[PDB]
Amino acid sequence: MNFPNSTNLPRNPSMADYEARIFTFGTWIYSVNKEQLARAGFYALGEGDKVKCFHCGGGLTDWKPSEDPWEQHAKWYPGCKYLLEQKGQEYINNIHLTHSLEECLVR
Ligand SMILES: C[C@@H]1CN(CC(=O)N2CC(C)(C)c3ccc(Cl)cc32)CC[NH2+]1
Ligand SMILES: [Zn+2]
Repeated sequence: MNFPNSTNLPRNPSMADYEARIFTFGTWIYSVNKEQLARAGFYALGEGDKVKCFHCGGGLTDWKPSEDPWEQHAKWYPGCKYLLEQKGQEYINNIHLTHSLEECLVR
């Protein structure tokens, strides 16, 4: 799927600005909020609700209403330096602990 970028350098520097990312969405009908997505580092690919992080390059798709941009970012791309910068490690840990412990109660 292409390896995640874990350096301090963004994979897509043209999408480093909040403003730049916001334009990629256009009119956006999806359950998940475009400004929250842009804030969490994501820009739209024009492939349904598929987004990529400007920094790690990590892709996310098929957004349910209960799925948070930042939480998903941490879930699937925990090495992302943008994520670490914006949210910090104690946020990242709680959210991993949370999804792991969720992946117990159902079974
Ligand atoms: C918002 C959530 C995202 N979920 C995971 C997802 O969408 N993944 C995780 C994976 C690393 C396999 C991946 C690779 C490329 C793309 Cl484009 C997406 C995804 C699915 C439910 N909705
Ligand atoms: Zn990222």
